[PDB]
Amino acid sequence: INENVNASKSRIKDTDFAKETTALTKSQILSQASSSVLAQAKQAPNAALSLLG
Amino acid sequence: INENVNASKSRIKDTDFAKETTALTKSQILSQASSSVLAQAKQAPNAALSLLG
Repeated sequence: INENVNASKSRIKDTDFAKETTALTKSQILSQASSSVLAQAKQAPNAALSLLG
Repeated sequence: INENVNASKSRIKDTDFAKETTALTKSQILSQASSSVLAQAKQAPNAALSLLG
């Protein structure tokens, strides 16, 4: 019983390193994506300075 | 909500630099035009001095 119960807690609490590592990378990528696009946007207002006489 | 709200406040309170910069130019052009006409007008009465005085 101890074995099957230990097995059960694992299927509920234990982390699937494979799936989690995949997510950790996925998040890091989307983070880099946001960082770059944010920098692209932070420079957008500069456009005014140009059309500004 | 905050975003859409900031977006809305912009569509009403912020300045569309493009349109405004165009307007400032037109205003300046009209001003330089008016000044030119005005100077020609300031000398209009001089015509009398041609007919003696």
